[PDB]
Amino acid sequence: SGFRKMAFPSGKVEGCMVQVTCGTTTLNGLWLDDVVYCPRHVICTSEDMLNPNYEDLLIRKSNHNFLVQAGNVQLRVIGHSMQNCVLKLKVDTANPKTPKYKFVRIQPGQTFSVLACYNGSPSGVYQCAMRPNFTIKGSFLNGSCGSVGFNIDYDCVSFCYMHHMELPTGVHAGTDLEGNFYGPFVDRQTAQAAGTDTTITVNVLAWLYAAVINGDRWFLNRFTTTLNDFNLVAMKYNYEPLTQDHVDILGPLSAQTGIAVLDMCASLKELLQNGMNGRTILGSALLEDEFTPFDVVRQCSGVT
Amino acid sequence: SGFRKMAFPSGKVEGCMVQVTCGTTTLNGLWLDDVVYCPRHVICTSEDMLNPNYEDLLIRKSNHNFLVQAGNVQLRVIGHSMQNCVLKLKVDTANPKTPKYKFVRIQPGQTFSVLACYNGSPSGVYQCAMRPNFTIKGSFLNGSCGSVGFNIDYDCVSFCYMHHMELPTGVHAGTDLEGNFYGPFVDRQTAQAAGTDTTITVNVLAWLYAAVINGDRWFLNRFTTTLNDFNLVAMKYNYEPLTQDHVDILGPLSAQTGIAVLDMCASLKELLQNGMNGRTILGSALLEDEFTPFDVVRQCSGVT
Ligand SMILES: O=C(Nc1nncn1C1CC1)[C@@H]1CCOc2ccccc21
Ligand SMILES: O=C(Nc1nncn1C1CC1)[C@@H]1CCOc2ccccc21
Repeated sequence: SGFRKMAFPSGKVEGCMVQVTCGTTTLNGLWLDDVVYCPRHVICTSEDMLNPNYEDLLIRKSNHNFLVQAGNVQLRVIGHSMQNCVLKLKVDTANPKTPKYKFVRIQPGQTFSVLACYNGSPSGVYQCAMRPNFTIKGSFLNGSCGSVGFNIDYDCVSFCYMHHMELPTGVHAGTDLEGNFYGPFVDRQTAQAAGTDTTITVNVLAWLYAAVINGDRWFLNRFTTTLNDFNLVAMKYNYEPLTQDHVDILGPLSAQTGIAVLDMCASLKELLQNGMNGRTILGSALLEDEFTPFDVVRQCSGVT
Repeated sequence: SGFRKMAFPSGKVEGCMVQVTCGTTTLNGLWLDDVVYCPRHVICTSEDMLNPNYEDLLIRKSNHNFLVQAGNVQLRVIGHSMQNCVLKLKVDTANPKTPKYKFVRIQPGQTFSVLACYNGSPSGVYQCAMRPNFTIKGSFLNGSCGSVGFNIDYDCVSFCYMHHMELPTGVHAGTDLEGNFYGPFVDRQTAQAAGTDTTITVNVLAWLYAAVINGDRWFLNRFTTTLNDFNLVAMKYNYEPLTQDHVDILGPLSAQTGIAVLDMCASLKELLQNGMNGRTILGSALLEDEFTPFDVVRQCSGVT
């Protein structure tokens, strides 16, 4: 037993990280097959970032201007193109360590692991969630751009995020592996404020089920509620509305614990209205929302 | 910016995980060079666990009784020995993926990454701290024994923990890689209760410095304190006493932020006495103690 904020094993993704340098700018690239993917802002000077015309800035770059280093060896760039906000650098060597992979665009509320990298080298791995305002709360310093977010289904890595930037509020923004930003963010040094960071209700409920499975049961009460009544309280507390689709997704956890989804909603409603009173749930003093129902089942069943 | 509970990249350790089976029992082993290390309780039936005589149970086991599988290939066991609570299985093939490594015994308060495994296969990675009562609060189900804890210094993995058991309270116990348990725990299905789980003061202070570096400054106050005054409050709150050695260790973080260590102690003293008042620090509603001062510097500087 025990329940931790767990990231996927990062080995398969470490095998893909390379360093990409264009002029004075060094960031990370993701090498899969014979393509290296990286944020297109690698072509910018800090001055260009204020109002960059990427097509125009790219005209001044040739294949030999993109320096790609995998470990201590240089890769030969034989082609380059821009797809949305990412560059795809075609190299002459397929990555021998390329795992089975997919490029997926995730929905808000979905979690993933980030392998934070600097100069093509992994520094650490942590678990993130795509927030309902399409930001992530990561740990990214200068040089971390191009680090990726992913999930793993046994031996297939599904890449869902590439890090591009930090907003003035300290929250993070990035793209899927097709270069499309999550949310309304743009790769420009301009005023960009994030919307409301609501709490991912279905994930909190999943985590309350993990707490029950792992023996923390003090918050269970004698009440029930309805989706409509629960959502009135969820609205007041800046929680995402709970839908019948979320109820269906929590079905397996409801079955495992014998606690009906709406009874768990009533427990959550009381926790919102009354607070924790100085108590903790799975070592947390706040309601955790960065575990999906699938993450809870995965961790509680020991999937590899 | 941003500060996350980050684990080390796990690739180097994934390359070492194997499955070990003895009779009906399957757990994990750590394959380094031509030796596979695993918990000695792999030789026990659930019945033997109540009062096992490991030397006697081991007499009934031969090299061919230890089935070691690395991926989908079987390893040949050419020797076996017991060192404290671990078995060392000599195999005929050195692990080709053996990283540079050390075996270290850590002190309470030190953190490490755990690569949770089942049947020699990695399921996830998370960050732990050796608690002051020599337990860890992990996420370990049946089959996870033999999963290891480690730290990495660039390319050298220092293995510090091997998982052996779960106490009736749901907390975890294990050994260093020489097979010596942390704390007073024994590998026997008997009443073993953990002592007081005090809070690792030096780690909380390090995390308050990370909060200041990452822009969360509301808790900074106009006060200072002394080590003796602070420790009177630390004692009342079940916090570890702060020593001049801890003050020295926090020196670099004090320098980076310009906040004297004793002023940060005074901020912590007020947080203990007054609570958070519904506010958060780095997204937490409790004072986090599973980041060492070295972890804070490492993460805030982007070490790879
Ligand atoms: O935010 C950036 N880098 C970054 N992403 N996460 C952390 N970091 C560094 C800690 C800042 C850079 C800085 C200059 O302005 C822009 C504009 C657009 C895209 C990227 C950037
Ligand atoms: O605790 C154990 N296994 C375990 N370690 N973490 C999680 N788990 C399983 C979730 C229980 C086993 C169970 C039988 O009794 C003993 C006695 C000594 C050593 C190991 C064990």
